[PDB]
Amino acid sequence: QGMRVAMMTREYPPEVYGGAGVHVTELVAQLRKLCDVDVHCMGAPRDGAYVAHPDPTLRGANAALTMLSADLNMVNNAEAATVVHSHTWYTGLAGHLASLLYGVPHVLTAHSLEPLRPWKAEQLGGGYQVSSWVERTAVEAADAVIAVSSGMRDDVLRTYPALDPDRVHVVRNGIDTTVWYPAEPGSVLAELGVDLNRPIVAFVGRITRQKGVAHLVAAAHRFAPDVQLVLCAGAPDTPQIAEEVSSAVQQLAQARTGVFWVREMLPTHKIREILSAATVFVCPSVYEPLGIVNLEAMACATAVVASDVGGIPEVVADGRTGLLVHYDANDTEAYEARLAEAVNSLVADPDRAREYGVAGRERCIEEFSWAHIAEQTLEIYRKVSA
Amino acid sequence: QGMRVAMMTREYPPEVYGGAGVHVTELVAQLRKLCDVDVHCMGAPRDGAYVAHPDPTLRGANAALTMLSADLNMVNNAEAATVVHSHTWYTGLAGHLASLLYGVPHVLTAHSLEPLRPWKAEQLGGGYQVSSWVERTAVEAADAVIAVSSGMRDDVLRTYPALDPDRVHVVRNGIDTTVWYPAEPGPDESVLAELGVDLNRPIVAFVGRITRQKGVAHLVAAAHRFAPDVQLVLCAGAPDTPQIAEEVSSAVQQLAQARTGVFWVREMLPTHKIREILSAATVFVCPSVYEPLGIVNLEAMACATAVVASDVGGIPEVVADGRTGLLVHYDANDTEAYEARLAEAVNSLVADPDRAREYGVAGRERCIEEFSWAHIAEQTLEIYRKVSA
Ligand code: NA
Ligand code: NA
Repeated sequence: QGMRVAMMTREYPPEVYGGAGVHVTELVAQLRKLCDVDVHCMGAPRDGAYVAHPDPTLRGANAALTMLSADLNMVNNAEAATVVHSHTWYTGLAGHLASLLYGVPHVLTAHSLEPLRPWKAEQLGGGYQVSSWVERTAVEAADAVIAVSSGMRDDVLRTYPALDPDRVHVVRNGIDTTVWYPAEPGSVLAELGVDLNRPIVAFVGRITRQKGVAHLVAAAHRFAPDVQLVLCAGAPDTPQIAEEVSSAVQQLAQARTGVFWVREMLPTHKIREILSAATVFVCPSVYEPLGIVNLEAMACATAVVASDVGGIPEVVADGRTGLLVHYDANDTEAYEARLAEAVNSLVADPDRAREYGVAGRERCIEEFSWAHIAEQTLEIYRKVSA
Repeated sequence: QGMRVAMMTREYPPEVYGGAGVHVTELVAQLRKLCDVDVHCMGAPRDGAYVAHPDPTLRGANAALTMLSADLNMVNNAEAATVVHSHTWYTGLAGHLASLLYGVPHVLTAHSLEPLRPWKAEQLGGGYQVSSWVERTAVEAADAVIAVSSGMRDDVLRTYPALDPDRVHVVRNGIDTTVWYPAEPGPDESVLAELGVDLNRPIVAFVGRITRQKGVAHLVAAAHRFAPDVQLVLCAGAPDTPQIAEEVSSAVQQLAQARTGVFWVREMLPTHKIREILSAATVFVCPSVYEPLGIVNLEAMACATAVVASDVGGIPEVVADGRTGLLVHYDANDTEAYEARLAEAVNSLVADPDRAREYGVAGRERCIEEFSWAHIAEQTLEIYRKVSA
């Protein structure tokens, strides 16, 4: 006799480290203003969440098995729910079993897809066979799947073609415009030696194949000579790509002045400082179903140059908030030239860069509010509960 | 490396209460003469087995949830296996998850199917939604499914069309020929003495519960047409309804008034006494209207006794018509023909005691040649070899 959401996550404060943990935290804060939400999470005991622990009998067993034991405690804890909403494969089996045991609908947000993970050795172990089976099982049986972009929805339906496309919904990611906002320098830019009197082109992200950092470093050879490139590019996912980016950065620094590389992962206030100071933020991703960093740059009122892959064109409004650059994997020479041409056009026309940045924060406030996302998410809970 | 079978069960000695538990107990004993087997079971701690328990912290949750909790401990315990063999939905997810986690084949024996459970109010609960999902998951992904009869093979293929039929194998239940064997009355407490049965007149034996399914009322009806000196020994108790208690009680009293040799044993009997009665009988009658397996027929055959049985369910895979026994056709729309033909088959074996005796000997031969657990274990090991290739 009243809707009660069991929100199932692995990460929740004070143990949020990834995009999926940030998403659940912000979604729950807004959803609680509309309906009753119980947070089901894993890790350390805390007030205000139902913490699902693994079976202590399984101490030292394979991580996949200890994770399933925590899932069964999570199902046990969720007995009051009228709808269960799971996040990440770590809780997929919890939402699947709670749905079966209690007769309640299962809503699943697809943050990532096990079959699309870039191949690493760990994909040869039993753990990946278990995580792949959980995600297939959870996704194919879910009452609703939420994708944050039409791009991610396409990837979900391609990866799991038994899915009813009518059960897969686009509900965008939000951005908190009280955390991400145009901030004058307090200074990370001083500790780098960046000259605030010269244009700044910024990148923020991990060094992975998918994030296309090598394409931006190649493009930067063609920037006007007083332009500074500030690369916030850390935590490379392979030693090979660390060497490729390191080598490309050294070749760039040989050809031009104003190259800066922040190798360490930065907190929010330092990222906000750099995104705010930038005239252009570049997202050169070759695969970007999500593209959250584009919302962060837009909320900091900075013009964006980005590829047209995945979800990016649903966030970056070409000729209004930024400029899209066509990516074709068979013509990376053209991609690199066209990234540079887009950056160069905004650096040459600072009034246009400023207007695009201003429009970017307006789009965040207008179209990518968590309050609006919470309302659309509640509409999915209504459809599956009817 | 060498083959190491993780045999996954809920029931194992000393906590065996049903057919699936008996099956694993006997199969493991004979498989251990051929290959290394680890017993993975649930319930009370014991020597000689990996006993899987739930998470202590899940004490008091839905029974389906604590069963999945025990399954994860069973998967953890089974890490040395080269093949995992599951029995009942209770261990289906243990075999499925061990196959995924360790990269080993999963053999599943189908003793029953969740979607074919005759409706009870408990099929409205979430527990049944969980048991149904486990079984469909485990069966559709198994490297091999062992069906305990032809009918169970047909039900598996009908209920689970996504499983490749080439992966479904019939391997039947066996019989211990050292506990069921032809046995003389013996000088100490002969049960046939106590009851006042005549060793020198023909004995027709029935052993089962008083249920619609076991058809004792059809045998009582047929018994009116037995030749006059024929003794009916009914080992029939535990009526499952007052209605059939009243009906069968009334029918046996009516039979007792009409003819002499009617002996109605209601108390449950131990093996040594069941053996004595089956051994002494000229004919054992299994008049079941529903009988998936028909194992009681193997007890009579191992005691070297002719069988008269209905042709329902699995009975014709155990009783060889015209060789170890006689099958009687059952049509629910014509129970009067069934009762007359039951009598005609019994009367034919009573009228031809050499034939009754030849069928009994063929019955014991069939037990030793085809239904010994040594043969069942050899056929099972062959499925392990096929899936391990
Ligand atoms: Na800016
Ligand atoms: Na006999």
